[PDB]
Order: sequence, then structure tokens, then C-alpha cells
Amino acid sequence: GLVPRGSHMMSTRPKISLIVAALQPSMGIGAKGSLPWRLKNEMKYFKDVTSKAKDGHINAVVMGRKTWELIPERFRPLAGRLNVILSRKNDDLIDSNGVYHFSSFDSVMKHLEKDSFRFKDMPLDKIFIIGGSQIYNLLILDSRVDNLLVTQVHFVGEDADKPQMDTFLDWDLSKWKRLEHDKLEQYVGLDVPRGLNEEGSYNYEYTMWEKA
Ligand SMILES: NC(=O)C1=CN([C@@H]2O[C@H](COP(=O)(O)OP(=O)(O)OC[C@H]3O[C@@H](n4cnc5c(N)ncnc54)[C@H](OP(=O)(O)O)[C@@H]3O)[C@@H](O)[C@H]2O)C=CC1
Repeated sequence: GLVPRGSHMMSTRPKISLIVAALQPSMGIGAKGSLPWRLKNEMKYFKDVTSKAKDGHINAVVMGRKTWELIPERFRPLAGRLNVILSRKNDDLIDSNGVYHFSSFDSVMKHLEKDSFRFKDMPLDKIFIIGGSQIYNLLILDSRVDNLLVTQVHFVGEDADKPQMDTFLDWDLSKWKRLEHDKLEQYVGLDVPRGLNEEGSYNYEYTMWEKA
């Protein structure tokens, strides 16, 4: 935080991550309004990563309206995190549980900046964009996104049984560069398994990318 020297701001400005699982090779991120894989350890990774903040800080999760509707009521808002829901019909309100119902990523970022990136008298550490496909494909083009946390998902059943995806991440690889595993662990603040994790007909690898 602040020091007697007067040289440091109270907190660093929060990094923005887009966290997503994408099917190889064509970056499929949805099928028929859902997702064809259900990976228990990957869902735990999402919980652990989005919840892990440096001491005295909290993280934010930013999601589209349709994804908010698919979180079970008893688990909303996602505990231990600033929840932001995007809908163009929202009225830019912060409700009785501290949930931000905002009309655009621009509007919520403007508000957070006005508040010195603080919430419930906690500074923000990381802001995670958590989906769904429409919000991912809008915000992956936003210059404020600092990194991608991509779970690379591989189908390892028979070729004919691979799920047919119908929504894909608008990810231009020329704009991004994969980092080594130590950088991923240092960013997320956790010990993360390296390599291909196995569950059923899928394997999956945790990766991090920054801008080229
Ligand atoms: N691969 C992965 O890791 C993940 C994939 N998914 C997949 O995502 C899919 C669902 O995603 P989707 O249906 O696209 O729903 P989203 O969660 O992306 O929410 C879509 C809604 O966001 C609002 N919206 C759209 N553009 C804007 C904007 N510019 N500013 C503000 N609000 C906006 C709209 O509601 P309004 O009209 O009210 O503005 C729209 O209906 C499912 O297939 C799910 O499995 C979800 C999570 C993780």
C-alpha cells in the first residue's frame, strides 16, 4: 500500500484476464448453448484461479447475462468475488449484495476507475472475463485485456464421436504469445499441474498468453 516515501499508489491497477476452455484445433467454445465436456478438475481450477487474490484484495468476475442465468441460484453471486453481469438493458446498479448489473464493459470499467478500483473497501487484484461466447468474442478484441488463460481441450475418443461445436473463440494467434508454465503459476498464485490432464474422452492443458 502507501508508504512514507509517497512513491507508491495504494494498489496496482488490476490486470484483466479472459479465462476460457477451447477445443482443439478450431477453438470451439460452445455447442447448442452448452458445452460438451464436463471437467471436474478444470471447474475447480476456475474456482481456485478466479478466487485467488493477493492479501487484502479481491478479484472480479465479469459475465454476460445468459451465463449469469446458468449459475445455480444458491451459488450466485459467485462467492468471494466481485460479480459483474453485462446486459444492454441493465441500469448500471450495484445491488444489496454488491452485485454490479451494468450495461457494458465500458460503463463498469468507468465506474471502477472512478472508485479507484476498490470494492467493499478492498482493492481489486484481477478482473476475469468468464464468458459466455458473446461476451468472450466482444471482449477478446478489447485492448484492455492483458492476458488469456486458455484451457486447451483435446477430444481423445474416436474421430467420428468428436462433438460438433457451433461457436468459436475469435482468437487471432498473431496478436498473442504463449508464456511458460512458471509465468502462469506466478500470475494465478497457485500450483498448477503441468501437461495433459485426463478426464474421460478429453485431455486438457492449462495455458497463459499475453499480447505480442
Ligand atoms: N468455453 C468456455 O469456457 C465457456 C463457454 N461458455 C458457453 O457460452 C455459451 C453461452 O454464451 P452466450 O449465449 O453467448 O451468452 P453470454 O453469457 O455471452 O451473454 C449473452 C448476453 O450478453 C448480453 N450482451 C451482448 N452484447 C453485449 C454488449 N455489447 N454489452 C453488454 N451486454 C451485452 C446480451 O444480453 P442483452 O440483450 O440483455 O444485452 C446477450 O444476450 C454456452 O454455449 C456456454 O457453454 C460459457 C462459459 C465458459
